[PDB]
Amino acid sequence: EHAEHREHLKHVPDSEWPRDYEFMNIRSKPFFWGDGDKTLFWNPVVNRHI
Amino acid sequence: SPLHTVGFDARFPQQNQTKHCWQSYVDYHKCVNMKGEDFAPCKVFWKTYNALCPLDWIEKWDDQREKGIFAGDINSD
Amino acid sequence: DVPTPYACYFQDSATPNQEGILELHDNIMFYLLVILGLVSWMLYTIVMTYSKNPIAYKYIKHGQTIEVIWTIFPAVILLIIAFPSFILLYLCDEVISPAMTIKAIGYQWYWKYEYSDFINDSGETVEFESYVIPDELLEEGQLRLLDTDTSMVVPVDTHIRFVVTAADVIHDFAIPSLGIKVDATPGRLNQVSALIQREGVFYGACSELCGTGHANMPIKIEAVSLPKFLEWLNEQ
Amino acid sequence: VHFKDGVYENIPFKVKGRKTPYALSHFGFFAIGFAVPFVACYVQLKK
Amino acid sequence: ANKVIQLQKIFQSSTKPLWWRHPRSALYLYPFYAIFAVAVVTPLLYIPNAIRGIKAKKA
Amino acid sequence: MTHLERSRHQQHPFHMVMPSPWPIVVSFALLSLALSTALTMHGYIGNMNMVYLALFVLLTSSILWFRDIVAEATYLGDHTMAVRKGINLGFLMFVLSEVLIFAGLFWAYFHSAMSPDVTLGACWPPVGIEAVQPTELPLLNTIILLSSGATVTYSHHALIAGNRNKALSGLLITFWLIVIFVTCQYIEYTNAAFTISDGVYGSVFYAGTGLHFLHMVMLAAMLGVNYWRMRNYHLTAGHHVGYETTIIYTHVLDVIWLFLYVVFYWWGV
Amino acid sequence: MVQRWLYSTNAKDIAVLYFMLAIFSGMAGTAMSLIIRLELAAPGSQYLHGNSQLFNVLVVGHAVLMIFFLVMPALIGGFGNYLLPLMIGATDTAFPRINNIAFWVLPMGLVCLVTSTLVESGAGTGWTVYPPLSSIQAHSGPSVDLAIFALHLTSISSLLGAINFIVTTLNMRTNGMTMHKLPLFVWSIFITAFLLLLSLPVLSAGITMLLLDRNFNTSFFEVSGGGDPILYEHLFWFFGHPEVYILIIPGFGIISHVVSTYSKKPVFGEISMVYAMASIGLLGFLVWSHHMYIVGLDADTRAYFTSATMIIAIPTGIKIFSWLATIHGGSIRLATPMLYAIAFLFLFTMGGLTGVALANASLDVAFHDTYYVVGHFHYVLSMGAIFSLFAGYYYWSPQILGLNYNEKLAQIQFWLIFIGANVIFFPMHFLGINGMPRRIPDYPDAFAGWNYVASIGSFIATLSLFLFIYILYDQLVNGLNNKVNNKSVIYNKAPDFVESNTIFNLNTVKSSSIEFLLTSPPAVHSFNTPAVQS
Ligand code: HEA
Ligand code: HEA
Ligand SMILES: CCCCCCCCCCCCCCCC(=O)OC[C@H](COP(=O)(O)OCCN)OC(=O)CCCCCCCCCCCCCCC
Ligand SMILES: CCCCCCCCCCCCCCCC(=O)OC[C@H](COP(=O)(O)OCCN)OC(=O)CCCCCCCCCCCCCCC
Ligand SMILES: [Ca+2]
Ligand SMILES: [Cu+2]
Ligand SMILES: [Mg+2]
Repeated sequence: EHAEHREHLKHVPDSEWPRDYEFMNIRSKPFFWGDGDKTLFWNPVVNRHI
Repeated sequence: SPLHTVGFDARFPQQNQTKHCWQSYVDYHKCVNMKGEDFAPCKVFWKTYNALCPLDWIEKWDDQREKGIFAGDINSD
Repeated sequence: DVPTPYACYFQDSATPNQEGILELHDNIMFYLLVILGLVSWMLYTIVMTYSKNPIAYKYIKHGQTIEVIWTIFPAVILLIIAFPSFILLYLCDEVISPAMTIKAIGYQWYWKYEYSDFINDSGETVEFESYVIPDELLEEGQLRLLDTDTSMVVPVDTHIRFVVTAADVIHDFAIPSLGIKVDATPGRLNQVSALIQREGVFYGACSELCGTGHANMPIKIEAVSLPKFLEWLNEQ
Repeated sequence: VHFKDGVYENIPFKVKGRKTPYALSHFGFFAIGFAVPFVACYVQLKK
Repeated sequence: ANKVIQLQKIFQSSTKPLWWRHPRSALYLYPFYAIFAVAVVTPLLYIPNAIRGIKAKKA
Repeated sequence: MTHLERSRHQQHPFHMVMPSPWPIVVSFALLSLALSTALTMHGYIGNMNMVYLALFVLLTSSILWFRDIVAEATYLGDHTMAVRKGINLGFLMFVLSEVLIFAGLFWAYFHSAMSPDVTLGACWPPVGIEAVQPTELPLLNTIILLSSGATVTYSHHALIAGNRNKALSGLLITFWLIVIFVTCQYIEYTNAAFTISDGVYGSVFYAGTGLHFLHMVMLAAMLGVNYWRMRNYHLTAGHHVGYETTIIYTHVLDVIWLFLYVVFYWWGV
Repeated sequence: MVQRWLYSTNAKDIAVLYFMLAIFSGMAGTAMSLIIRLELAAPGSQYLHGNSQLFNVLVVGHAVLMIFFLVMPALIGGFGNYLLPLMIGATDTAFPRINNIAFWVLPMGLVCLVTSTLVESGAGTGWTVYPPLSSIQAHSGPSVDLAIFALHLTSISSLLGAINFIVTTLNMRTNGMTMHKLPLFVWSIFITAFLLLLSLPVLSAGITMLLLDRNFNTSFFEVSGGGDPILYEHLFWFFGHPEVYILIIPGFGIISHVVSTYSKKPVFGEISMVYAMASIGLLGFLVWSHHMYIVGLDADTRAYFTSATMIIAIPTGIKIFSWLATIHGGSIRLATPMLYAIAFLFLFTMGGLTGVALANASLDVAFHDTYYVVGHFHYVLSMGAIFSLFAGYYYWSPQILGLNYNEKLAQIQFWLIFIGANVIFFPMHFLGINGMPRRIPDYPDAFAGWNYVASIGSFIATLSLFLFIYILYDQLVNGLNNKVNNKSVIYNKAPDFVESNTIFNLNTVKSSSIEFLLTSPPAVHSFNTPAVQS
């Protein structure tokens, strides 16, 4: 059921992702792995904010 | 006026007033949309959060309310 | 008010808080001096008597009488000096009807006072940053690392609530003549209450590390009379 | 395991059988220990 | 495979150190010494660029 | 025995350990790890291969130290009753240290939860973050950890009983149980609503559960080397400290997961 | 010599390695303290051209060097690893390789601390590494990360030494020794190892929280994110007061031995001394928030903490009175360890009394972050740890080296460091009670007189340090010569007042501990047959 809900949440446009709050996903510095604004276990389907 | 202020609040008797200022701000914004009939009792919380909160805090909270990012229990209903 | 060269005591008090902690410090220093005199006497007469003792009484080992005596003696000394500490702590923690409230929010190497209860033209809040006067712009007479650009001026003989927080790092709001020392964490506000008993000026410094601009961050409070304070407040 | 034991066998440095004087090693060790902070100051005053 | 008693006789009759006593010990011990020397020479070598201020070019 | 034969031996139980390079090698790898990650966190190195290399050197040096200690335990016969009592007590002290690290993490969680910050909404979890549900995936996690505890005590008692095939089967089963735990935890991290940078809730939540994650992967390595030693007959029926150490590690980590579960889920929701 | 020193596995060689590194880093910490005191002699930038960042960097260098690289390695590592095997009759401590890796993880704590000072701007944060001053918005660059790794590596060293010490003094005792028949130094290292084991986890947690906040965009203490900088204060001081009792309890173990052996009568109420050390170690973990009386705790919280902090004046008072009881009625042979023990007793009572005035929640409004607290802690730290260090060195050095030190030179070294340390740290109480703030490279010019007299006395203290590092040279190159002439004191205990010199010569070592009955320099594996005791 949760995988079905995350597949439903996959087809969400970029203006339809809600208000990321002040405390949410803060970037005090870019990360040194990959390219930047992505953590280790980063799921681009669910965790989209930046 | 010759030297009046908020006074002592029995709900916040300790040293730090950080939730006192926040609760006065949230109750002033909650008196507007919910009740809206008592404009001078609304200004009691206005004078309280004005006397207790820094202006940068009030500016950031006003910006977060206007952009919807504000984390307070504000139900426009 | 102002620190004095080759001083050995507190600065001159200006509030019931500072003279309370001064009387408490002397009341503690009494019993600290009796046990310093006792320890130093015992040590001195012991070495000067027994550095020329040929026979050591090597069988004095347990001695329960003086053991329970010197166990119950520092307990009653601490009880004696912990009664007035409790009285002064619960006395100075009370805030009993403040007649004023001024925020002193301390940014990265300056203070910004905010007289938010009061008016500038009509109703709007008063605020000003108080930078330290630099070394190159000192005129002859002004105290180095203590004399700021604008002083927080404040009415005398009235309860003031200081609501101090910060914006970048922890900055302490410390004035030792007014006996207040409360640091400024960026998360939370912190309140203190003080009523100033005499007019004059009171210097203080940031008593918490602030980065490179730590020393040059003073706090100049000018206790003025209520008509002259009201004139200054309407003038601001 | 068996190592040699004696008056000078307990220490990592060589004091007795030496080509240089020992005072060189003894005061050079504490001298570079005292000059580490001045090298730190020289770097931070260069920058 | 119960090599225990044979390995006991090997490890008790051997004037080699306790990490060289197995017959397979060179097969770990030589490339590990090479990898160790590389891994403790290199971040030491990166120190003068750190105190000089020269960050790594992103190429 | 006589006197000439008692003079051929140790006269004290305790282990005279031979000189060995693994302290200085592990410590040199630890310095290289610290320096490389402090120069890779700030872009003075272009990539993470140096940190990967230093982690590999630290791991293989620790592995070689453990190879020397199982050589001294099994093949040289130095581990007598006093030395076994000593290493048992030393592992118990190290496990107490890990318990206290987790108590510091619990104090962090309880501070940020019992004093809810006004920028969060004065509510725990904060506004906008939806918490991980207790009953869905961590219920499966806690019941497979409790069954892992039951399986290690079964297999340890089967080892003391003399039964070889029950002990090896039980140890293999609990090994695959705790790597099923690590896999379910990684799946939980993969499909989760929030990040480690998502405020103090994501901060202290992923700190506590990622610390338990790393201790469970350490337990996986320990159960693996214990299974290898029990397969290749290193453990005896009465003389075994690696297995006692690994089962008391398993029960300590199980109680730590129980506290983490009930706090972070049945009170944080 | 590659085996014996690099791949070392006996506690004595590791102990002398601990001591060589300890006195090296103590020399460096004293150099940073001299630059602090030399810039702090007059108002205005004197030697550092402005540059308050460099002053704060040297302050954390002197602080973390003298604490985590001098006092802990010397007292814990060197003296514990030399005597905790010996005084209980242990052959060689259990887990010798962990005992080797603790020492060998120390000097890269030194290396990465030195390069933290060298890199981009230096950690300018205090020895308390408080955020947001220590976080990435105030301190960029990798310097605070390397200081955090220095604290991590020395935490690893201290915790591993604690585990090795605990199972050694529990399991590896000799056959006659009950726990109640253990010496006081062994009990002291025991209790300190328990405090290390119960303190260093919380510190490593808080410091890795700080490193995670700096580099991985997480927010444990960042306010923009909801964090509390008071949480780091809580965690650091929950480590930090048990740390200062960790630093002081080996002094309480050394001074008891030297006082009983130069007083020629045993310690007064030895089980009471063990109980008072245990009560201090239990009461340490309960008083950690007297270091933050200013942040705005509740009045009930501070009223609890002033009582709990004052409570430690009772067992420390028990010990400082039992020492006077051990000395009272003896035959005081005033050598250098007895001189350092007497001066430790007096100046430690002074520092603890300034601390007990500091324990009040209402007085710490007047005293926090002033120079009064540095009067308190430099009295208890400098005298109580360094005078204990010098007493233990001058006490155990000719036994564990076989080389006698010059005694006149050692006594002028004591008198120089005593009047030098008094002349520096006594005006700090005046500076604090007049309101001079802490960690400032510059001050209002009203503090200049007491800053000048303390800056004078720092040169007396460091001149006594240089005389000590010449005394080490003289002991090293003229040990046997100082034995054979009358420049040194051969027998620490005289004959009693009936005993003939011949009857003394048949029984020359009258010690209540095994260490003095070992040979000059003790054998590389002594205690072949385990030492028996009734
Ligand atoms: C071990 C602890 C220790 C010791 C011994 C000292 C000793 C000295 N310290 Fe300091 N100091 C600290 C730990 C210590 N200090 C800490 C923790 C801080 C707080 C930092 C902060 O707040 O940010 C501090 C801060 C501090 C300040 C306050 C700075 C400020 O807040 O602005 C000053 C100012 O004078 C100072 C200078 C000195 C001087 C001149 C000595 C002199 O006494 C030097 C003379 C000492 C010796 C000569 C020691 C002997 C040398 C040895 C090597 C031992 C030999 C014995 C054996 C080897 C057995 N240090
Ligand atoms: C050597 C380590 C050491 C020891 C043993 C102590 C011992 C004590 N300390 Fe201290 N302290 C520090 C190291 C130490 N301290 C450090 C490093 C700091 C600063 C940290 C920083 O800011 O960075 C500090 C700061 C510090 C503070 C924080 C103040 C502030 O900064 O705001 C306080 C407050 O309670 C305190 C009090 C005490 C007390 C009550 C004792 C007691 O244990 C002392 C008890 C002893 C006696 C009282 C004397 C002996 C007893 C008798 C003779 C019996 C008679 C006595 C009575 C009846 C009272 N000290
Ligand atoms: C610095 C000068 C180097 C001179 C080398 C010249 C070589 C030519 C030959 C000369 C003779 C041989 C020299 C080798 C021997 C040598 O000196 O030991 C060299 C070592 C360092 O060696 P290194 O790695 O720097 O050497 C590089 C090339 N191999 O010195 C030292 O530990 C100095 C230590 C100073 C003394 C410390 C005093 C403290 C001890 C107290 C102990 C008491 C404990 C009591 C309490 C627990
Ligand atoms: C509050 C007072 C204590 C202050 C703190 C203690 C002092 C610290 C220094 C102590 C050094 C000497 C101790 C060792 C001596 C020893 O060991 O003596 C050993 C003797 C042995 O006695 P015995 O043979 O009869 O019994 C043997 C079987 N137990 O016991 C005594 O002599 C007891 C002495 C009693 C002291 C009573 C003090 C009365 C005055 C109290 C204060 C009044 C203030 C009034 C002001 C005007
Ligand atoms: Ca100056
Ligand atoms: Cu403390
Ligand atoms: Mg402070």
